[PDB]
Amino acid sequence: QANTSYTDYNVEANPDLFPLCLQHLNASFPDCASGPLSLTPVCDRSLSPKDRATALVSLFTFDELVNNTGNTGLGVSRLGLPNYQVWGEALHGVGRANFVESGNFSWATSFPMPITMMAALNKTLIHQIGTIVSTQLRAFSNAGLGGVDVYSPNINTFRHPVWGRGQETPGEDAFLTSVYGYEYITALQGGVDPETLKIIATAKHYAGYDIESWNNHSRLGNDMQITQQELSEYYTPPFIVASRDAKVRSVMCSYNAVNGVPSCANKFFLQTLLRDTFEFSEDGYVSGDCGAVYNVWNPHGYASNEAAASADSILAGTDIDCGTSYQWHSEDAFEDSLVSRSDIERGVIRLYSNLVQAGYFDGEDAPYRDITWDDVLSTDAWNIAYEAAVEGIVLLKNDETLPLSKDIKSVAVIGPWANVTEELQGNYFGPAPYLISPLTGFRDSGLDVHYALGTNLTSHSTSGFEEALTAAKQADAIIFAGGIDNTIEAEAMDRENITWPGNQLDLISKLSELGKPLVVLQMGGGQVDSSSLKDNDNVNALIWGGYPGQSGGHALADIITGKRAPAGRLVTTQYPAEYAEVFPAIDMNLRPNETSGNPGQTYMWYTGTPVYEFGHGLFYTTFEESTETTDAGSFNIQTVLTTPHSGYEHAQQKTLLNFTATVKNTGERESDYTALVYVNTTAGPAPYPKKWVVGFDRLGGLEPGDSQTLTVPVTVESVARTDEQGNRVLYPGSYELALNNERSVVVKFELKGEEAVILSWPEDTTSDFV
Amino acid sequence: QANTSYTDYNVEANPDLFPLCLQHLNASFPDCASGPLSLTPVCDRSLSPKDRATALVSLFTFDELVNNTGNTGLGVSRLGLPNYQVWGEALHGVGRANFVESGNFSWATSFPMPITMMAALNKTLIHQIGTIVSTQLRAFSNAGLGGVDVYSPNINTFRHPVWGRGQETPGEDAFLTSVYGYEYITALQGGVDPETLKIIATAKHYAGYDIESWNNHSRLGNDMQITQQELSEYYTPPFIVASRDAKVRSVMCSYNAVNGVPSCANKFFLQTLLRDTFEFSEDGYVSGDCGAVYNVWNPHGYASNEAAASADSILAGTDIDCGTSYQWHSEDAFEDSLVSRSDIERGVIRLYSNLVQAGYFDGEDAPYRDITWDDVLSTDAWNIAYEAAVEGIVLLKNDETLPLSKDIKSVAVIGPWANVTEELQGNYFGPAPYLISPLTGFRDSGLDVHYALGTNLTSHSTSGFEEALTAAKQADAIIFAGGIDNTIEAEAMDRENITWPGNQLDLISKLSELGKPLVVLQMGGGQVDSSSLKDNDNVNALIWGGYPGQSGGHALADIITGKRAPAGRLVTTQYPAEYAEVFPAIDMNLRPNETSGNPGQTYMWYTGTPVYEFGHGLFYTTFEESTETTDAGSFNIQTVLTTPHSGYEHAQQKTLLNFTATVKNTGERESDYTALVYVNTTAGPAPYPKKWVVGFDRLGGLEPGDSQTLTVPVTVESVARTDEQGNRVLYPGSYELALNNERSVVVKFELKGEEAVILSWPEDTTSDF
Ligand SMILES: *[C@@H]1O[C@H](CO)[C@@H](O[C@@H]2O[C@H](CO)[C@@H](O[C@@H]3O[C@H](CO[C@H]4O[C@H](CO[C@H]5O[C@H](CO)[C@@H](O)[C@H](O)[C@@H]5O[C@H]5O[C@H](CO)[C@@H](O)[C@H](O)[C@@H]5O)[C@@H](O)[C@H](O[C@H]5O[C@H](CO)[C@@H](O)[C@H](O)[C@@H]5O)[C@@H]4O)[C@@H](O)[C@H](O[C@H]4O[C@H](CO)[C@@H](O)[C@H](O)[C@@H]4O[C@H]4O[C@H](CO)[C@@H](O)[C@H](O)[C@@H]4O)[C@@H]3O)[C@H](O)[C@H]2NC(C)=O)[C@H](O)[C@H]1NC(C)=O
Ligand SMILES: *[C@@H]1O[C@H](CO)[C@@H](O[C@@H]2O[C@H](CO)[C@@H](O)[C@H](O)[C@H]2NC(C)=O)[C@H](O)[C@H]1NC(C)=O
Ligand SMILES: *[C@@H]1O[C@H](CO)[C@@H](O)[C@H](O)[C@H]1NC(C)=O
Ligand SMILES: *[C@@H]1O[C@H](CO)[C@@H](O)[C@H](O)[C@H]1NC(C)=O
Ligand SMILES: *[C@@H]1O[C@H](CO)[C@@H](O)[C@H](O)[C@H]1NC(C)=O
Ligand SMILES: *[C@@H]1O[C@H](CO)[C@@H](O)[C@H](O)[C@H]1NC(C)=O
Ligand SMILES: *[C@@H]1O[C@H](CO)[C@@H](O)[C@H](O)[C@H]1NC(C)=O
Ligand SMILES: *[C@@H]1O[C@H](CO)[C@@H](O)[C@H](O)[C@H]1NC(C)=O
Ligand SMILES: *[C@@H]1O[C@H](CO)[C@@H](O)[C@H](O)[C@H]1NC(C)=O
Ligand SMILES: *[C@@H]1O[C@H](CO)[C@@H](O)[C@H](O)[C@H]1NC(C)=O
Ligand SMILES: *[C@@H]1O[C@H](CO)[C@@H](O)[C@H](O)[C@H]1NC(C)=O
Ligand SMILES: *[C@@H]1O[C@H](CO)[C@@H](O)[C@H](O)[C@H]1NC(C)=O
Ligand SMILES: *[C@@H]1O[C@H](CO)[C@@H](O)[C@H](O)[C@H]1NC(C)=O
Ligand SMILES: *[C@@H]1O[C@H](CO)[C@@H](O)[C@H](O)[C@H]1NC(C)=O
Ligand SMILES: *[C@@H]1O[C@H](CO)[C@@H](O)[C@H](O)[C@H]1NC(C)=O
Ligand SMILES: *[C@@H]1O[C@H](CO)[C@@H](O)[C@H](O)[C@H]1NC(C)=O
Ligand SMILES: *[C@@H]1O[C@H](CO)[C@@H](O)[C@H](O)[C@H]1NC(C)=O
Ligand SMILES: *[C@@H]1O[C@H](CO)[C@@H](O)[C@H](O)[C@H]1NC(C)=O
Ligand SMILES: *[C@@H]1O[C@H](CO)[C@@H](O)[C@H](O)[C@H]1NC(C)=O
Ligand SMILES: *[C@@H]1O[C@H](CO)[C@@H](O)[C@H](O)[C@H]1NC(C)=O
Repeated sequence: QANTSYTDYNVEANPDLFPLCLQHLNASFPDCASGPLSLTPVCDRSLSPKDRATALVSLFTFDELVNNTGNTGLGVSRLGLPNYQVWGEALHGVGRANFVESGNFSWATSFPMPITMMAALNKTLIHQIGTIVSTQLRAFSNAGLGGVDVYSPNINTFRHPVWGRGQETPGEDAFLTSVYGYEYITALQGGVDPETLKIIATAKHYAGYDIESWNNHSRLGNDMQITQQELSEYYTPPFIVASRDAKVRSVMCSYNAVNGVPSCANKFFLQTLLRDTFEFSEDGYVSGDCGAVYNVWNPHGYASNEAAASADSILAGTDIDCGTSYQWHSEDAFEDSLVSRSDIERGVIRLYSNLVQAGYFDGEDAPYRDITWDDVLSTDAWNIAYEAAVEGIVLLKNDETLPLSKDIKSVAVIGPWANVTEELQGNYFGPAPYLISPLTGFRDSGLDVHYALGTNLTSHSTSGFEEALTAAKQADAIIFAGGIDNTIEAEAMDRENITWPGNQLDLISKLSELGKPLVVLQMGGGQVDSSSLKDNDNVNALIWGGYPGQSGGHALADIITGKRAPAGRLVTTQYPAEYAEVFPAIDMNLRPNETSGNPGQTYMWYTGTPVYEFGHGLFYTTFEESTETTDAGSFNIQTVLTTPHSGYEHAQQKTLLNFTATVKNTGERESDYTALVYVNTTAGPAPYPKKWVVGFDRLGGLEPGDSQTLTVPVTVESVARTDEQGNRVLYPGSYELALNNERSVVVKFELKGEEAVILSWPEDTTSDFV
Repeated sequence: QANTSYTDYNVEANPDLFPLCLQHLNASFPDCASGPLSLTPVCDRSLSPKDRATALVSLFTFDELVNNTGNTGLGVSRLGLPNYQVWGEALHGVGRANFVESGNFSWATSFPMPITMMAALNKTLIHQIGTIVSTQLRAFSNAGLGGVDVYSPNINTFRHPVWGRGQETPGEDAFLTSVYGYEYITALQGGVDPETLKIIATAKHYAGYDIESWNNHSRLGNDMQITQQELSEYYTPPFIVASRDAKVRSVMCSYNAVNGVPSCANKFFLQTLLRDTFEFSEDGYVSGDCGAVYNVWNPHGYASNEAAASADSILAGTDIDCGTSYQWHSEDAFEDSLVSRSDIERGVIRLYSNLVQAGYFDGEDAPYRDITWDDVLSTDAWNIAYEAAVEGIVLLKNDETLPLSKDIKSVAVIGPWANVTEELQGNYFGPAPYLISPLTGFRDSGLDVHYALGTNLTSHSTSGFEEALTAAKQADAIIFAGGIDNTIEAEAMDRENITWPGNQLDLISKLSELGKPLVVLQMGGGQVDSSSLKDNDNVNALIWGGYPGQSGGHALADIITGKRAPAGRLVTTQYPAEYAEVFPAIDMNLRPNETSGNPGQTYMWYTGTPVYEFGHGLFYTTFEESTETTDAGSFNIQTVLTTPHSGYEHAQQKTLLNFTATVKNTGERESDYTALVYVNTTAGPAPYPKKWVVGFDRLGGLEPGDSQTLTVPVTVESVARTDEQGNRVLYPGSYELALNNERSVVVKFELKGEEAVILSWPEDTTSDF
């Protein structure tokens, strides 16, 4: 929109936002002691948030209202209503506060990227970080340096491995992504629909958004063809969970179209589904992605101008425009009879319902108003970012090499990922209090370190090889830190392949033939084809370290030297190179279609051979896994569904059966243990998924000898499939619960009865209406 | 459904309900101090109503749930949750309580029917009557004799004059019907979205329902074709006001289909309009009219069986089935996977959200739990039934004959409405504490009475004629009491004509030839063609008495003797009889169409010549009417909508300007004065309405020589029209506010600027899918 020359947003993946949208605002709180509003209903603490918000907007002139239909809410000086910035970010720590150059509020804790947080498979870990981010976010708010709402979390799934933003997500599995959303949102908002909101959270991006730019398919003009079945079974569950169970107070609509219609002008998505089917809060508000309302016009061409795009987005259910479409066109839209003042007011009343519920009109004694810089120091000082990295690092391969022998007194650190700063933080990060590179990790672990760059991330020169080989000879063992970073994968930048970049592999190879202990760190969010490192016996060890944040190097060093043990596991498939070549990344169809070239997408449908599988992880010890009841027997569907469901809003929310096992440490070392429980079945229509996650746990501190019992509730909804109309359906038949990919322990069960619908999928009568 | 032989419900207008549906239930309160629920969250006053109802429904087995999806909620004995009857009535007093044979709770105050109540043009009276009914209803509830929800009020409009149930409505105008609704509902529920619901009210019948059976066109199979424009402009505004302004907790969906879809299976009506456009409470429930859900299958044929009809109605938004469709066919629907459990629980949670907010779970100490029979006696003592009748009686013709001259000491009371009991009460009525005939009216008034039946209401016989004529001659003045009653107009029974029944006119005529003073009383809800009474100069006076309730007699006599002066006005048109002959009554098109024979419907569109007019009424006195400013001047549409609207949810709720007159009693008798304020315009699209009510009021006790300020807020929204797509639009152009039908006072104003939309009307994507 603010382009200075012709820009084709069918190909360009970054909008040109006007400065008003990008303007950071100085936060203050309205005054209900003596300001113009003190004697009005908005300051009456005995009325609902909706009545108080409604009374507030009633005072505005139209000009003042429109100034507050955008993310950069300019306020109303006349009523002592401050400017308010809706655009906050908390992907993995405070992301978009008004950071001071130095001193107080110059940094906030930078936790690992979500792709790495999820790998820990510790639902409590995700919760605890949210609580920490939530507190730091409040410290910034209370020093007038931020809002009380953030555009987090990303609960899209890493469907296709090229996605430049898959690093922001809890991986390719809807079940794990759902649980991520629930724990983070409940942590951000300060409880399950609680009396006072701590921080207003925002599930993004709703929906069908999992491509930036692959082969010039710009997110801003993408129209994704998705079946009601896959929309229901895959693309929306995390949103259903955020909306229905986490009681998320906000949803951001995506840039893309789905079945002809941009998300933010999509009645079916916003009204029929989110509002009429997923029980989105009565007072909840929808925010456009920055520029998304403009995109309904340019380049989707769903609306013929920015005034019609504004009208179509408001009438569909987009409450706040991240952008300048509402602010600069909602007046045109009104004068052209495209919307009513009441339409434009609906979005603002909803926003301020949430701010009232966050104590915004309640003065200095309100909840959370007492949080200071000292709470950022104290919460950071817990070093949960270190802990998070230590739990989330994944061992893909090991032959006794790790941990490092008593013998190894010196070690050669090599590769483009050894000497790094902000590479640790992935994206949507704020200034961190420090950044410990892997190099600085090993120096601090007290081994003699010999550094050599060797190669740059995307180099074809051998210039650096000589110096690296000679450093590797000096030393007792080789740590090679390579992979990808945001120079390869970022927002507006999908990968065009899923292979290691440059000549990093060529260098790892030469280091293999030196009879030296060779450890490879594969870093980045997306997965790279490590097939060559798999079937090469001289590469001893392989670690996926994702994006491990402010203390990543202490974490990686401490895993390697065995000061801590790894238990993390992959939360995406590592596909072979050819996967990214054989069918287009903008084909949303998950089910294998031989005619098209689609081998089926995600662990659930893929009919080729992963290099490393979704769920794959290793430990510095061995586990004996087994169970009391290895056939939990039959259950009647009509019986399960027709008993009381005391404690649950929905019958299908109940535990169908526990998955139980015993897990004994039968190896050298103390360690944590992670489990991912899958189901598979021939129940329901063909085709059939291979398996699908229905739970996960992390057991802690298993000394050798020690046993702990793993207990994973399989809920009724978790084993239901989905029909051709999108209804979630319990089908009768034969089911197996398998522990990890090796199927350590198998509990079988039969669903007896007739089919039952547990969620009715509304018909889409609006998308293609004439 | 419960028919013992074939019944064609396309012609038969009464459903055959199974007894479970018709069963009265012994009301009681769950025990949150001691019962099974005491330990559960439904008994926790920290939580919202929705969280409590939800927790409650979470304890049920499916079977128990399914048993509580119909009006006759059989309860859950396992949790000590009593049976609960959703089917209460309070059209114009307590109507479906478990009345006892005699003693305490054997009657309730029976007010005049709504059609007369409205003719008073006293919105305060409508509110006070509703507060009394609310108090009496809670007295019945506290005694274990009724629920805390009622299927009231009827805010359909008396669109066509043959309608059997127009008697139940505030007449043919959408504005008056809106205000009636707002005042009755806010009175029933005990405020505007109050902390504790007094009585849950139910706006009916939504929507497009204003025919029973005319020409064998049965309400149960009628598929009415309505334009989005007229659906938005005429047929839904009272429901908009009930939902958005009064905050009604319940809405009844109608028996009929509109544009191919039964209302209780109408997603457009229940979700897109009522829930997504009209701001219906997020805890509000939709009740089906008794049988309506069955009717989706038989005879509409929208569903192909009663399980499918049940599924289709739950998924549209019909929460509670008055009937046995849900109770007996929900399981078949669930097992044939037409609905989830969760779909079936949605409706019951909504109902129980409302019962939680009515204090149903909060024990003996909650608000309204202390009301007793004592409170029925005192509210009835106030005699608002009598006041209401006095304010609602409409004087049509008069030549000074009325009031009755001090001379006249004896009177011949004649006609079929003279000696009556339950005719005073119209329909949907419980037992009265007493019923005062017109005949009893005159005996009590002190005059000597000469009663003669003359003729029966519907009669081909001259048998009683001579006896009546004798009574007349042997007396100073003749009072004829005639018209229609619920033997002509009732539920399931439209009229087939709009003319006086039998030979009442033939007899009235002969009574006029005796040159004694002759006063005529046209009774009933429907108007009846009195052109022959107008033109007959020997008919001194003509009164419309409607259905004046328990004290109708004392009201009519006190008006006629002059112990009280009338002020009421018709709230329907009195059409010529040909009106019911030229076009089919099933045509919903309000605008005149010359190709179809449609002269236009109601005062707003009627091209013909009413016998008497919507708003017509006379006083026992004369009035001088004037205003300082006859040109209010110019208002810019954009200016009016772009300023603050402090105190109002929507900008359009703001007063555009006050219509403002001076009214002086220039006659010999004290009177109340009633004003209807009409707008007419050349703005917006063609055709143009003749006019439409934007306001009304009634001023009290104007003694002769006294003057009073008439001040009627004219709201921005009340002068907005409606485009071809159904949008509510303020149009720029020329406007005039006229006082009463003679336009005693005309105030001009002009709307300048561009067309603004004040209500975006959603597109119907689901009806034709
Ligand atoms: C899965 O993930 C889990 C979640 O992350 C993980 O559990 C956590 O493990 C970590 C790492 O081992 C623990 O971290 C230590 O915590 C010590 C302080 O502990 C006390 O406070 C904690 C935080 O409490 C807040 O959050 C709770 C959880 O939501 C709330 O319920 C609390 O009310 C509280 O909230 C407050 O703040 C919030 C955010 O600001 C805010 O929302 C809220 O309103 C309120 O203001 C508690 O969690 C903890 O509770 C544990 O222990 C108690 C008993 O003490 C039990 O009753 C509990 O059940 C629970 O088990 C405590 O109350 C820190 O002292 C410690 O830091 C020191 O050591 C680290 C090394 O790790 C150093 O880097 C650091 O600098 C510190 O060193 C300094 O002090 C030491 C003193 O020993 C000294 O040696 C040194 O010289 C130096 O001076 C560390 O951060 C964390 O406590 C665990 N929390 C929870 C809840 O689980 C779990 O292990 C993982 N499990 C698996 C299977 O992987
Ligand atoms: C509103 O209605 C009145 C009728 O009450 C209209 O009055 C007519 O006006 C024209 C020109 O002003 C006169 O020549 C006619 O004699 C009037 N007719 C009658 C029957 O009074 C008036 O035009 C209408 N106003 C608008 C703005 O449409
Ligand atoms: C910006 O790009 C658009 C095409 O998306 C083009 O229509 C417009 O002219 C460009 N604006 C400027 C100022 O170059
Ligand atoms: C915020 O405050 C700073 C420091 O006083 C000031 O310089 C700046 O202009 C203010 N920002 C805005 C957007 O007004
Ligand atoms: C709206 O915002 C603009 C700046 O973008 C400002 O100049 C203007 O004063 C504001 N309008 C009103 C009426 O406050
Ligand atoms: C910075 O925060 C600290 C809390 O550790 C506080 O002592 C100090 O006053 C703050 N400094 C300023 C200049 O606000
Ligand atoms: C490592 O990176 C830093 C920071 O970008 C750089 O200044 C330094 O020269 C690099 N080299 C070594 C050997 O650390
Ligand atoms: C790596 O990149 C840096 C920055 O461009 C460059 O100066 C350096 O020489 C490169 N090193 C090698 C070994 O190519
Ligand atoms: C499979 O691919 C072919 C060609 O792309 C397509 O016509 C067919 O409909 C696809 N099947 C499905 C289930 O989409
Ligand atoms: C499942 O396990 C939980 C946790 O121990 C237990 O409370 C519950 O009774 C078990 N439910 C079933 C269905 O076995
Ligand atoms: C599930 O998969 C296992 C192996 O993964 C297979 O042997 C078994 O037959 C499958 N069970 C069902 C119910 O499909
Ligand atoms: C009742 O009427 C219906 C149709 O209206 C008919 O199908 C049914 O057979 C009748 N039932 C009995 C017992 O006659
Ligand atoms: C209501 O109570 C009466 C008197 O005890 C009893 O005869 C009657 O059966 C009860 N009604 C029901 C429907 O159980
Ligand atoms: C449902 O209602 C029937 C009466 O129509 C009754 O026999 C039965 O007890 C009820 N079922 C349950 C589970 O309460
Ligand atoms: C109505 O139906 C009856 C039989 O039910 C029939 O005899 C009569 O002719 C019909 N009447 C009209 C006015 O169409
Ligand atoms: C009837 O109501 C009166 C009101 O005063 C009360 O005293 C009396 O106790 C009641 N009678 C019965 C039998 O409840
Ligand atoms: C009025 O009619 C009733 C029967 O409806 C009769 O018992 C009563 O005596 C009548 N009164 C007179 C005065 O005829
Ligand atoms: C009027 O009807 C009643 C009851 O049917 C009957 O007693 C009486 O004979 C009728 N009277 C006349 C005058 O027709
Ligand atoms: C007028 O009536 C005729 C006759 O049925 C019909 O064809 C036409 O659609 C009607 N016109 C309008 C404007 O409704
Ligand atoms: C209109 O009249 C009301 C009637 O009481 C008065 O209070 C109000 O201030 C007046 N407002 C305007 C805009 O004339």
